[PDB]
Amino acid sequence: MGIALGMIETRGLVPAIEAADAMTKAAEVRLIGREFVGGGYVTVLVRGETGAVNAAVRAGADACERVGDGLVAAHIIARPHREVEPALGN
Amino acid sequence: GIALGMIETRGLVPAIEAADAMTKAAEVRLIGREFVGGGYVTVLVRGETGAVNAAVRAGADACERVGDGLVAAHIIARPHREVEPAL
Amino acid sequence: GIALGMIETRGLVPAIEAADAMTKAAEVRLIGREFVGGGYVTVLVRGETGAVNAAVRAGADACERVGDGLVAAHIIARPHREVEPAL
Amino acid sequence: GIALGMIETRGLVPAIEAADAMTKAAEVRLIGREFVGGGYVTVLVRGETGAVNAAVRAGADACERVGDGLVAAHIIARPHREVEPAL
Amino acid sequence: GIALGMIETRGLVPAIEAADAMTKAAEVRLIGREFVGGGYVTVLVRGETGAVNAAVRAGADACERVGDGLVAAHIIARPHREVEPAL
Amino acid sequence: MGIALGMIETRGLVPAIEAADAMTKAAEVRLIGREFVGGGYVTVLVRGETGAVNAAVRAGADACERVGDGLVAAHIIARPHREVEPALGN
Amino acid sequence: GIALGMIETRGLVPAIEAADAMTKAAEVRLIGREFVGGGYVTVLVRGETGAVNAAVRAGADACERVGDGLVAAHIIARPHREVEPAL
Amino acid sequence: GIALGMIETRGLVPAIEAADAMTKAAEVRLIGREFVGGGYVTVLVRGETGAVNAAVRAGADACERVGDGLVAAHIIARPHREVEPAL
Amino acid sequence: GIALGMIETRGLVPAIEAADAMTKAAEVRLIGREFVGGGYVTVLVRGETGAVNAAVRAGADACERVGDGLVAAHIIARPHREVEPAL
Amino acid sequence: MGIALGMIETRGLVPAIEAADAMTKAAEVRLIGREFVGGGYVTVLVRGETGAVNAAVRAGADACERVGDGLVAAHIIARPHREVEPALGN
Amino acid sequence: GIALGMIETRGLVPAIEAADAMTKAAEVRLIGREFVGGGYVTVLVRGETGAVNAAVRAGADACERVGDGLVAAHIIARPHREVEPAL
Amino acid sequence: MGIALGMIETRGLVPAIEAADAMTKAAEVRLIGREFVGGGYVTVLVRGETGAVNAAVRAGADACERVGDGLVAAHIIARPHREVEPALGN
Amino acid sequence: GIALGMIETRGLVPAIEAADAMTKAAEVRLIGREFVGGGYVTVLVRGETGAVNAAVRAGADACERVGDGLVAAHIIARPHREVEPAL
Amino acid sequence: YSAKNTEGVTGNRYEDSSKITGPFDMAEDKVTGTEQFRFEPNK
Repeated sequence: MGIALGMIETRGLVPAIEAADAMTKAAEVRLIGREFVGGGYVTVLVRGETGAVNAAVRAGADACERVGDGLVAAHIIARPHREVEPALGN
Repeated sequence: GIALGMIETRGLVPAIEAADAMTKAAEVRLIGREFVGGGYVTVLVRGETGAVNAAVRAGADACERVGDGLVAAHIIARPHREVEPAL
Repeated sequence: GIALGMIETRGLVPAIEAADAMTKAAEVRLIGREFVGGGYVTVLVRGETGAVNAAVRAGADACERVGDGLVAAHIIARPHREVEPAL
Repeated sequence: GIALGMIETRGLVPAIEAADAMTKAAEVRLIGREFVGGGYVTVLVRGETGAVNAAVRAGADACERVGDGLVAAHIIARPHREVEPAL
Repeated sequence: GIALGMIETRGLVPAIEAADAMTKAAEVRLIGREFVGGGYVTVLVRGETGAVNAAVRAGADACERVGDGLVAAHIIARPHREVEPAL
Repeated sequence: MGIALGMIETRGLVPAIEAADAMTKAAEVRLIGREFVGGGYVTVLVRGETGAVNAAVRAGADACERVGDGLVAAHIIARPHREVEPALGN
Repeated sequence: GIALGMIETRGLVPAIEAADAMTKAAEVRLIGREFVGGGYVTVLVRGETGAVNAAVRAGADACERVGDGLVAAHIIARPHREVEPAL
Repeated sequence: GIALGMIETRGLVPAIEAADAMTKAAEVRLIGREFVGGGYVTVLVRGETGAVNAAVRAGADACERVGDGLVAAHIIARPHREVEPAL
Repeated sequence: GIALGMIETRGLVPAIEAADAMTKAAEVRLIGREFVGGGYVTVLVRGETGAVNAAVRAGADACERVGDGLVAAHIIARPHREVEPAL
Repeated sequence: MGIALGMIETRGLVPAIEAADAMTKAAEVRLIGREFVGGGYVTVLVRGETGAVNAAVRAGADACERVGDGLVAAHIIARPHREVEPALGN
Repeated sequence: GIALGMIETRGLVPAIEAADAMTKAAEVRLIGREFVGGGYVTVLVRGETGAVNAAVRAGADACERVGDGLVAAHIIARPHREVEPAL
Repeated sequence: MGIALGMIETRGLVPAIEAADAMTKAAEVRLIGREFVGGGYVTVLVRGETGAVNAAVRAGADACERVGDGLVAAHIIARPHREVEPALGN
Repeated sequence: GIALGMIETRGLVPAIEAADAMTKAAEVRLIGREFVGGGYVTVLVRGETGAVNAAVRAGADACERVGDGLVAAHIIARPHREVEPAL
Repeated sequence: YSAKNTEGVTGNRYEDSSKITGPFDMAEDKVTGTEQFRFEPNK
């Protein structure tokens, strides 16, 4: 039911899955996607309520700073436009 | 409108937050979400020329601080009728 | 156009003259006059984002001296669909 | 004519005496009296441009010391066709 | 009884003090009570110019020291027709 | 009905309703109006017998001034004119 | 128990805060709210005398500096029948 | 869900700013749009607690540099059912 | 008219001098020539407010030195009908 | 038919003319006659009730000082005598 | 046109030349050629407010140097109807 | 039918359009002519009341002094002769 | 879109290339290719205000310094209905 | 040729000269409407 996006950029899939597992061990969110951007760039996209998303991304950032090539970015869009849902794949 | 705004960056975290900036900036119709390869990700949005201008301004002004940030925030007002079939 | 422009001033003299500046300055329709209270009067116009932006600029520099001055001015391109009851 | 003049003041006595000046100094039709709120009262006159500023003549130097005094006396050379609903 | 006698003050206390001073000191007609907004209160009487003058003197000397006091006491010698429909 | 008029004006209606309580607690006075002047001024009209209204206004002026910002304007009217009645709700 | 508590404050922010404090710290009934004018907002609650006392204590407590602060808190223990039209 | 956020500001322009920030920040429906009087204007939104907090942050820093800015900013955690008539 | 002007003086000579100034100072009809007793003589004139005011002022300040002198000089403008027994 | 007579002296026709205009505008009083005295002296003569005449004369005196040569005399007659009436078109 | 322009001068020659200035500068009709006495001559013209204003300003600027120059030059926007027998 | 003629010449058609736009946004003036003298001189011809024509022409001069090469003169006639009218094309 | 984007230059080479800039920049429709005289040429197109702004931009970049040079670049936002017969 | 002689604005027969006028003599630091004062026409 959550609409807020919590999502992580990582160079390397190791910090990507570590971030995703931090997402699911931090707060009640479901990952809507795992995307291979290219050149080691990988994102994890999770949906949920604003507080749960914020806590999850907090844990993911605190976990992925040093793993592999390292964390690239964390961002917490909380209310995407109705047209942005197709951009995340639905 | 017929104008095309479109913005590219390393990864899509900046690209998706820039798309949110697109939508919060002006009446624009997002039409393209393209992974160029190796990290380049581009957003293609359609709208009015001034709407496109405000949109791209907001997206660029919100993109520098995330990830690797903006690489190319271009603005175009009328592509020829043979360009959008490739889009 | 769904783009929004709206400005606030003390006294209706600057309000009406700035609305006049807007309606000579760009394709904007005055959709609202609001006696906010305590001398505050606000004008609301629909229009295209470039048009309403030029119009809000015209209203802004219209009453630097008219009445007792401005209060505020800005632009909204996309208000939320549910803000219509606030409009 | 359809030239629009109008005057504000902080109070209703200066406003109504200014309207008296409007209709006495020049033959301009009186079209409205509005309470902005919190003491700001405005009055609206229409007529010939020379007749419009001719009305404003007496009002400007009649309401300066009446009550709280004159607030604004700016006038419009011509309002737009869609300003009337806001009038 | 075309002469238009007129009082403003802050609040109904001096306002109705002025009003019953009007109608009890002189044999003139009270036509209106209005609330300007922001505390300014409006009372409008009509009558003969001398009678109006005496009444307004009575009220202005009777109501100034009660409540926040008088603000705008002023009368019209030869009121115009045009303002009456706006009253 | 007793035409004797008591009216009390205050800043804010807390002292106005304190005055009204003094009214309805002191004497045979009926509050005929509770009106908001504008910009915060609140005033109350009661009507009744001359002595009753006088005692009520006395009680209000005894118990109103020290309540919040307090009393701003009170008085009594003894024998109000007929033409004032339209201004009193007609 | 019909003991009437009531508070007045500038702006309805602390007003609704302390109204939530009313219904959140004592078993009182909210008979209503009122917008005085010029930023003055009051709230009217009813309940048991000691309960209403504790309620208004808490409300004034939570209202004290937030926003523009409280103006006047008050408790009346036995309101009269004549007050009902005024509430 | 029922968690109430709400922002007070001076005039309507920052009020519209705050509402726009409400709608672009998080999942909140604006339920109240009040012209308090004397310049105070309040916006009332409902939603989830964290969403309410994010919206309130966006509104607070979205309506202070515009015009004369806000004066109050509050977050109800849960409005008691007795507050429903106030909404 | 309904306006009553009226004066006492000590001695009949100043009284008739004052009434003489009444009847030429302004258009007025005199209705009363009353011997109070002990030397007070009262003159009662009837007319409109301006005429009676001017006439009484003229007669009073002309009769101040005449004979023994005046007594009182204040005039009522709109007498109540209940003063009919004074006729 | 107010018998009160106001009459204003002006040096030049201009101040007399706007004096008459001010007479009429200030109060609904009637003008009985304008006269060319001679030597540039122009005089306006209006009739009405005493208070209205006073207000009108005051307004005209206010409005004529600046325009043209200005006032020469200005005063109010409350009760013109019957013996003066033949000077007013017997 | 009821707007009344009128010019005083010291000499018939400046009077009539100023009348010609009135007529050629603006398309208005004159109604009065009066000999005040002592060399003072007045000219009375009728027309709309702007036309008479422009004409009188032109005549005042083109008449001061001929003969004895101007004595006065004033206009009335909406002259009273009862003034008509005076001219 | 406005008899007062406002009429302005400028160097270039862009300042002429500036002047015409100011005309039509200023007062009750009806543009009656837009002609090209030759060599870059363009003149705009509007009709209306004296005050309206004055205000409109001054607004046009204000809006036109800076645009492009700019105007060279602003002119208003108040009571034009009927003989001049055919020279304007009636 | 009805706003006018219109440009003046010396010689027809800059005018034609500026028209090409018009037609490749944004959505426009030319309605005037005017020979002013003395080498002065005007190109004028219709569109919405944002489109005409962006078009006039492009016209200006490649005109001030091509050929014989540019004279003036201009934007019209509200073509008055009275201006239409002139176009 | 012949001395283009740059020269700007005349406002000829302006009808704003303050004199006997009467209804005029108002703009004097007052009114503040439209352009009767703005950018004085520097005849």
